[PDB]
Amino acid sequence: VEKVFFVTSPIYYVNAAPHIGHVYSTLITDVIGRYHRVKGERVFALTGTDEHGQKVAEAAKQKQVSPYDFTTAVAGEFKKCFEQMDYSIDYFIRTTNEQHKAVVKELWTKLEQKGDIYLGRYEGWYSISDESFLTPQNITDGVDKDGNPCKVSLESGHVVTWVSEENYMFRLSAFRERLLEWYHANPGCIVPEFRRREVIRAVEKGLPDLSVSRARATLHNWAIPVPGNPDHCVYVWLDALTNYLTGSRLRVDESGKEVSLVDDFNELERFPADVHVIGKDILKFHAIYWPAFLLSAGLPLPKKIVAHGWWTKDRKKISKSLGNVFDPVEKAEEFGYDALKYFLLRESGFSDDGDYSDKNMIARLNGELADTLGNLVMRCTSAKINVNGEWPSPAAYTEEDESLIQLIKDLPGTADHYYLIPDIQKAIIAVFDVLRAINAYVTDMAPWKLVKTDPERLRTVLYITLEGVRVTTLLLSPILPRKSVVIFDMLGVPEVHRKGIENFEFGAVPPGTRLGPAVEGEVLFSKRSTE
Ligand code: MET
Repeated sequence: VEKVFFVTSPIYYVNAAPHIGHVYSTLITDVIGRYHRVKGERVFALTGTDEHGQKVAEAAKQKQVSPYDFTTAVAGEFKKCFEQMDYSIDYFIRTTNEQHKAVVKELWTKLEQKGDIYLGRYEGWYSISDESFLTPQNITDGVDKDGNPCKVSLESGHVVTWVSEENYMFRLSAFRERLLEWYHANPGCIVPEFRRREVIRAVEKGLPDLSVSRARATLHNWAIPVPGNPDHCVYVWLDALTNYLTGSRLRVDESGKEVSLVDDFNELERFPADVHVIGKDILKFHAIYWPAFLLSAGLPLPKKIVAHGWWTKDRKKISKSLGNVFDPVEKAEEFGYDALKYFLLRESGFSDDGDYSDKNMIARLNGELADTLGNLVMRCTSAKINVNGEWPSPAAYTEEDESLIQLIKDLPGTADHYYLIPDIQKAIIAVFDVLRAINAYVTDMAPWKLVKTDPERLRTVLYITLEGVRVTTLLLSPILPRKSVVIFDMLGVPEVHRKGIENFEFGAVPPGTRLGPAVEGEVLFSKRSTE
């Protein structure tokens, strides 16, 4: 199936300003998208904002402002932040969009016509802040904003409230067996593996039916009305999840503005998502509810859901009220955009709750980006070493030459598999393992001495080094999109050879290609003061 590769981030609540969690999720989405574009594939990468619900409307009220104005402003803060982060996302969706509402109504009607929605009751706990229904086993005792006894979510720690309401219910219980068939038949469909096992164990135990509407009053009328019943509003999560379907059906103009909603998803060849990127906090919605809605509606299911962990800073929770902030724009202005991206993607795997510190950030910047990558680029482009400023024609390869060539040839296959899991950390580590071997080869060969001693031998060492740098940089370009261009410029790699699987091959750039011009004080990654 040749198709548009469709990758998504969650759409974020607009109750507060964007922070590291949103930036991270969208980064991962962006990297996956970029990698597939460099493979030469059609890509549609989607992100946005989740703007309805009690959470958002009550946040708007605290600030004493209309929900229309509040959501528009905060959505604007998200757009600005992502523009500043220099992502390459194809569309930013908002759930207040009029075409999104039409798609939600359409999906609801499908579910209803399928016979999977009935009028019932929910009587139980609810976390407004997570917009999540909870069983008694998922709450415990805690303290409220006044310091008084209350109940709180075991999963999030936020305050829970008891809801008793006549609600439209989705027959989620009837999808147990089909969901288990889906997990078993596609054992790569949830990453990482231990989260897949978590989902299966939960669904094995049994699923209750799910409330998919609420009384309009309790939502402060900030939601999508239920088709055919104006007293009810659609559950914010059914509304939210549907953004993936809406996005798959929007034709977007050059300005990034939506201009048209197609009737059928096949028209645009995006749906279903190849990868949904999410935080672990919202796994049940994506791995249980969403596929259940899709099965009911007769829509195809996503290929992969990847769920990552939560960041801390200096081994403590990130929080403004606690005095431990982590502003990614600020840190990117301080250490560099590509460098911060690298750190976030290298420091932690999706299994882990990563930790940022300035100490570790500086260590990775100095050790990997500067000492390993940058130093190598300067060596093979130095006029002291590469005296003719060009890709030389290699002479015969020794066994040591060939062991390195083999590593370079194997790298694209290895990195590719890792990018497709996806496991971005392992893709990076694999590339840097090859960079370290190129460095050690260079140190071993001492090309600087070969200038005087054996110019022929130098041609060989230089060519292998240049090509190793080109291939590694190509595979890092989704992670260091700005710096990869600087490197290719320095190497004089023609535009055409900067993407496409043809250029994963060793030897794509011919001997005789000239290096890019030099600039006196130019430095690729400047080391930062250790303190
Ligand atoms: C359909 S993804 C919705 C995610 C939700 N708005 C959140 O921030 O957790």
